[PDB]
Amino acid sequence: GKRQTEREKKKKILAERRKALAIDHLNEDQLREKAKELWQSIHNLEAEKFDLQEKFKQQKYEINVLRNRINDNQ
Amino acid sequence: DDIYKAAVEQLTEEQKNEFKAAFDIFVLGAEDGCISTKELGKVMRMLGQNPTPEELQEMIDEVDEDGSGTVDFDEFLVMMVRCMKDDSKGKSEEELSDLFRMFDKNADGYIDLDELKMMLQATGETITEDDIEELMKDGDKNNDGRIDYDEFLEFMKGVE
Amino acid sequence: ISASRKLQLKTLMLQIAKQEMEREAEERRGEKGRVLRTRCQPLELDGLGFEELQDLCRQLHARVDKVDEERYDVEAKVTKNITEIADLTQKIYDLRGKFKRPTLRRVRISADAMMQAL
Amino acid sequence: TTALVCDNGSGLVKAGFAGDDAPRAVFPSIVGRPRHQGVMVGMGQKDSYVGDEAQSKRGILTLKYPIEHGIITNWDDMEKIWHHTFYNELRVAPEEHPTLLTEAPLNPKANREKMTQIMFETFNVPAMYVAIQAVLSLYASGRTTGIVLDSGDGVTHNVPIYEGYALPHAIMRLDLAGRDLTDYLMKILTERGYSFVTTAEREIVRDIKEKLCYVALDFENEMATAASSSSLEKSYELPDGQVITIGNERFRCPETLFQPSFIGMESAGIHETTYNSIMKCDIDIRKDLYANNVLSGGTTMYPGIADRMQKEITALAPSTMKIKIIAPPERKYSVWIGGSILASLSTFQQMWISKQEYDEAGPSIVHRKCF
Amino acid sequence: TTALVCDNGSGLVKAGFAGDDAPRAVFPSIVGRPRHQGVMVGMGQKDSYVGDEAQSKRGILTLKYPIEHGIITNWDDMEKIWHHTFYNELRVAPEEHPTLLTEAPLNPKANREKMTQIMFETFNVPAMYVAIQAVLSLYASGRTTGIVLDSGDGVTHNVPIYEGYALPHAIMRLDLAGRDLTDYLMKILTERGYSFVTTAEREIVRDIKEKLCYVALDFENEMATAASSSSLEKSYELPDGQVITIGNERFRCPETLFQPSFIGMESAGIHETTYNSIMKCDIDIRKDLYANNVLSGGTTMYPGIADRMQKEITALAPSTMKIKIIAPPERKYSVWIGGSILASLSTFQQMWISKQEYDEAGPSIVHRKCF
Ligand SMILES: Nc1ncnc2c1ncn2[C@@H]1O[C@H](COP(=O)(O)OP(=O)(O)O)[C@@H](O)[C@H]1O
Ligand SMILES: Nc1ncnc2c1ncn2[C@@H]1O[C@H](COP(=O)(O)OP(=O)(O)O)[C@@H](O)[C@H]1O
Ligand SMILES: [Mg+2]
Ligand SMILES: [Mg+2]
Repeated sequence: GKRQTEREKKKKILAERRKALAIDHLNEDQLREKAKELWQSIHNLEAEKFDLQEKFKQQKYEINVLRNRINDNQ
Repeated sequence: DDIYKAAVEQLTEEQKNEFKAAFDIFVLGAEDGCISTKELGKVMRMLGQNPTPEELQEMIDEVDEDGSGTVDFDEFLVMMVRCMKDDSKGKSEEELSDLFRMFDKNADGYIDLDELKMMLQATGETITEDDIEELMKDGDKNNDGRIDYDEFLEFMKGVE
Repeated sequence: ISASRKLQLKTLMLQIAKQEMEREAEERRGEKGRVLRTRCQPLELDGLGFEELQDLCRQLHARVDKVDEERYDVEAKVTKNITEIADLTQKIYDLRGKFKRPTLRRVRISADAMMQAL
Repeated sequence: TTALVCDNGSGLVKAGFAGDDAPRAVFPSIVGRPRHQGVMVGMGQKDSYVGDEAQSKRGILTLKYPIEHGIITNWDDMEKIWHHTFYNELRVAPEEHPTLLTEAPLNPKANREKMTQIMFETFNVPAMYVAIQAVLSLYASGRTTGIVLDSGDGVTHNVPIYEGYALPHAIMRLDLAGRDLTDYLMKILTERGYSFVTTAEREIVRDIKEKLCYVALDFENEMATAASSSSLEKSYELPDGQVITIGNERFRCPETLFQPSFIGMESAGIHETTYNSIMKCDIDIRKDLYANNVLSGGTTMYPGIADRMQKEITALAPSTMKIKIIAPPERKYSVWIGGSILASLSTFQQMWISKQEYDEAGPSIVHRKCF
Repeated sequence: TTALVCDNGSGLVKAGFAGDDAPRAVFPSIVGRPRHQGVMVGMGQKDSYVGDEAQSKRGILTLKYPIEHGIITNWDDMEKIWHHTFYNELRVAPEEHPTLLTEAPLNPKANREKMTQIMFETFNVPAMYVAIQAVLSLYASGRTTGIVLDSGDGVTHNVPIYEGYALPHAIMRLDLAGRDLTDYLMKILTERGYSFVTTAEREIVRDIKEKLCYVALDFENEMATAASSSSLEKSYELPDGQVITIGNERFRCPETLFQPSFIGMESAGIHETTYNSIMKCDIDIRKDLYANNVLSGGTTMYPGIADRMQKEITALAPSTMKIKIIAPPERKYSVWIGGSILASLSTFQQMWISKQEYDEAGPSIVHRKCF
């Protein structure tokens, strides 16, 4: 439904999620620290997305339940 | 005794002392403490929060059925715990929804009698023909082919 | 059968179901944690040159932005789920409100105390 | 803050804060100037006793209601009544409280506009909203459909509602109400010798009507029984002694509701204007209206009316439909309970007529979107 | 994955997954906005009730069909109907399912092109295919020849087919159908006193037509019998009581099919357009078409039509040929059963209009090889 607006919102949010940092301005220990930090960040990403999947599954089951009970009226 | 002692703790030892003082207020007094049976109606008259006829019927079923003419301390506290508001408000709507979803292992949008039997026997309780069939008469009010959502949502109203 | 006995059996069943739900929630939490551990691969940064480590970090960040895109997609989906849940709740409340409009109020606030003022 | 749910009515002003079960202060709406001369000096005699104070000094006053039939005929007295209600019966200044007045259907516009202008200029409320007296009575019953017959003391109106959609072409407003029944009772009491004339004695006749009269299930049989036996004659003690005995005046006073030809009115009774109001509705919602007929208002408190009305409608209606008459025990305050419920809603919180809106469009704002 | 066999129709939308026996969800195709004002706040009142929900609140709605005669006259409402069908009656997102719409013969091109454009842009299906409503009804009978008369609710069309080769020059499409019969019944009921005017009461007249009307074997004899005896008068109870008695209106309403001069249409009845459709065919396949005449569609469910039509055709046709009329008991859903069978075929699996093909040629792809 007006996928142009959805794509624009996606672009804005992704720009909000956009992270551009220095890539050649740190030493080896700092570089490894940044790598570990990015690993932890994407690990939190994996955890949050797993939570999102679980909650979506729960929502879908509840939607099925509510739809069944509202159809049970007649 | 577990449910019995839980009800005992419902009217705790402080409440026990308060109601013992009240009992001394409405007891015959100036006696050996032989304990009468009419004191269970005297407390009903004294409190103002008169117990419902269901509680009195339970008392008759439990006591005075043999013409004892007195009430045991255990039976007296049984009646007393039956008058005070030891309510559980029937859990919560979210809690009911969760429990019923777990009961709906088949995800049928309702609870089946086989599901009910399996859930009950998973608790270890002796669920025989005296159960289920009576629960078909008692637990399931609609009996319209299954235990529909509103049927068991309303069935566990104000229960523990 | 006696009402008290049936009520006790119902209470036992509900408590057992709640305990099973809590145990299953513990199982879900542990399983989800372990799977999350498996999703993120171990990092061995020892003895890594500037070029290798920098390229690896850039690849990780590219995958991170890909994860951002996927989370945006599933976020749109979960918002759709929330919207349809709200619509279902609204319709159910509408069906119930054919007879349950005066349900939400508060009565007997302060007038029951004031009696002898006149 | 909390909202003030006032309800002007005609005969009893009922008010109280939103969210309770019963109105805080209920008192007759009469303003009576003294009529004699007065010889004691320094007695502290006021020039007008309003509200419940003038029901105790009514022996030397000339009580006059400021609301005749829903409409307001004497604006100064109504302003005085409102001022009393706010300051002495509730003791809350109106500068810090929204108000929710109530108005009968099909009333003159000027009445409503003047009401909002007074509330915004004199009392200076933050925001006020005017609601139809029948929708509230439907709120209080917890329904969402049904046809409500709100037989107040000023005017009897019959608003049908389905699924929340009011039917504006099916409102049947009839001007017979409790006051005309009081006058007719005062007129038929003269057939035994008791003459009540003074405007103060109208209150005594009202008390007689409230305490003794009842609606007969079948009129002719009661007229025949009261003319042979004497099992109906109930006595009543006036405010000074000299008990009186009411015979078949007991069920003849409230019978005027079902036969308005008694007081010379042409229209049909409250038993037939409900059926006519139903028949104007669409053919597919008549069953629901038949099954959810709601009674409200003070005058519907006569003992035995919920059976007479059901019998009459069952006689008129088709034999298959089920006729059910909802008569809650809290009939008198049904409108105010509904008003409290409506004012307590979150969805309704943005429908108030805010003062800045009134400043921009004048008093004619009430007819606009903010109804 | 599985295919969605939708069937827009005109009067009842029938849908369901391919490979079953009966449609999963069947509901009237009406979209009705509320028409009154609405006074209850927070009741959750929507702006348009579609499908079977608007057949329960029809007392305060203005139902309007989005499909007049096969063609679609109101594209926004049709889009709303499709959205409801996909999301609430089947609960399957269209992003993962092919669709198989159905369309009457000889319909405007723009209708079909707009249909495919909607299905590909708004709902974003993987692939959709449009099929003629009569070939499916021939599939369901398990035949491969025969002339099928698919008298729906919008339009009656008569497609002859032989050995799988359709004859495009012999399709006789006539615009008399169930809706015109409903209007004519509603118009002749006024001869007894019953007046139905509102668009909601058209549904009541439709129910009367479905439950009571039947096709007479011989028209004049029935007209004479109903005018002397009273063995035909069947009564029916309205949605509010007040039973009505239908006399010779019973077989006069569906007689319009065989004499379209009743509603002022010039053309010949469904008994003679079939014979004309046969006679346009070649001289060597007329025997097979005579022997395999197929009935379908809802309106051919009148009790006693499979005998009247056979008698009429036997009167018209040469005396030697055998006339047989196939009238399966599952007539109403015959088109959808055939659609399910066609979508379940392996040979048909490469005829879908794939989305990349639409992206390359635009909506005009439907008229091309992928028909
Ligand atoms: N218990 C009762 N029995 C009979 N009539 C009553 C009773 N209470 C009130 N009334 C009549 O109803 C009138 C009050 O109606 P009310 O509902 O207060 O009117 P309003 O709609 O103006 O508030 C009184 O004038 C009285 O005549
Ligand atoms: N049992 C029945 N008897 C007589 N007429 C019927 C019956 N069922 C349906 N109809 C008529 O057929 C119409 C439905 O036809 P249908 O085949 O659903 O049309 P479509 O081809 O658009 O699906 C209804 O409008 C009704 O008038
Ligand atoms: Mg009133
Ligand atoms: Mg069709």
